[PDB]
Amino acid sequence: PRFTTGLVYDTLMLKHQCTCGHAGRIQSIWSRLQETGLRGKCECIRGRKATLEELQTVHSEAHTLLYGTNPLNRQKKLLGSLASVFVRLPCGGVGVDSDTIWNEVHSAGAARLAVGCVVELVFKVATGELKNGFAVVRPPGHHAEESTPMGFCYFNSVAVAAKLLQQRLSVSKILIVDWDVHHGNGTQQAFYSDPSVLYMSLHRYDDGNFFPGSGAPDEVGTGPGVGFNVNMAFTGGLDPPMGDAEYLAAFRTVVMPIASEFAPDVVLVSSGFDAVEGHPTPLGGYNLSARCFGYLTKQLMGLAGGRIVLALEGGHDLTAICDASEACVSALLGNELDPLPEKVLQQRPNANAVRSMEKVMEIHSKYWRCLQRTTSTAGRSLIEAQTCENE
Ligand SMILES: O=C(NO)c1ccc(C(=O)N2CCn3c(-c4ccccc4)cnc3C2)s1
Ligand SMILES: [K+]
Ligand SMILES: [K+]
Ligand SMILES: [Zn+2]
Ligand SMILES: [Zn+2]
Repeated sequence: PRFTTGLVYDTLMLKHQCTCGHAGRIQSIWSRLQETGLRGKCECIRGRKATLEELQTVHSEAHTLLYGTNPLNRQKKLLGSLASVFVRLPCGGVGVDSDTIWNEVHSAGAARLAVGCVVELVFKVATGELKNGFAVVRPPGHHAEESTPMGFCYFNSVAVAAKLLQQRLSVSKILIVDWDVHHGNGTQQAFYSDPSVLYMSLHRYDDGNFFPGSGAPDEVGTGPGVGFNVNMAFTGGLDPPMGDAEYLAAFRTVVMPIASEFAPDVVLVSSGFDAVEGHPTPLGGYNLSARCFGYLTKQLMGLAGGRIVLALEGGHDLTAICDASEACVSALLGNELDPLPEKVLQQRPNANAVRSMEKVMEIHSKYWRCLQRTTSTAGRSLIEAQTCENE
């Protein structure tokens, strides 16, 4: 059926395409979606390069021309330049040579394609051509600032897509949720003074001591945007690590009450999976299950009438990102999800997480009615919170 979940992917984002895939992140996720038959139930959407004008909704002209255009256009030596871009591999295939100067050039070109791929999917959902969508896209975008690439990001795909929704379709309210384990500093910057888009980040913060070092609970916006930047910053380190119970409690007490009050017209998700188990201690440190992300997706699908697009950001462990991508797409298709273990449903969130949640709720009680009514119940398990709503 055509009114269903869309997927966007493009082999031109790959360093090396290879049958029987070795094989990087997005090629592996695409295979898992193909192999499980989820792609078959989905509408596959054709991507394209973002235009230079589209990238300039977020980034400076200078940034866009430097990283967004083929350097050879400014310049026997052509045949020699083309030759060393490529290398023949032990599978008998060819790829972009990762040991050369073309590694970062190609990644920036991949980034330009990633933005257009996301824009295409977002517009089909926002317009009702599609219901839902997931963008299988690389590199990530959420750390790229107006004039600064960083943390493997060149262009902020999700922020560009939001700017174009506002400028082309006049979308009144957009919610961006960012659940990559790292703060989306780029996205925060792009909308910091704008009350028409609510940015909500869940991230490891530990009082400024985790990459990229931004995203304090204090940072609530500037000007008329005051109140519309929510940093659900976890602090306390890994004593113990954050897991399913902690993120589920954060959705119950902070994310869903604020997002529900805001009442967005479209939801965009910066969907990194580096919080799932399999991402050791400097990269991630947390141990969410892949299946928890299927549940978080289903929660957000209750907003904006279900007009939601998830865009892959970080995540490295192949099993983890494939398990998680599978759970999110399955949720978007409306399939029944694997139930969360009794263990997770019974578990009270750890003390560091409760403290973190209460700090944010305190700061944002000033700006949201849903946090003015009551006392905190952040320390309850899901079963307990369920039990103690009734009577
Ligand atoms: O998830 C991501 N992008 O999607 C990340 C971007 C940047 C990340 C990050 O934490 N970095 C800090 C660690 N690091 C390193 C390290 C270099 C030596 C030892 C440990 C880490 C190189 N580059 C980085 C970027 S994760
Ligand atoms: K985040
Ligand atoms: K904002
Ligand atoms: Zn190969
Ligand atoms: Zn990340």
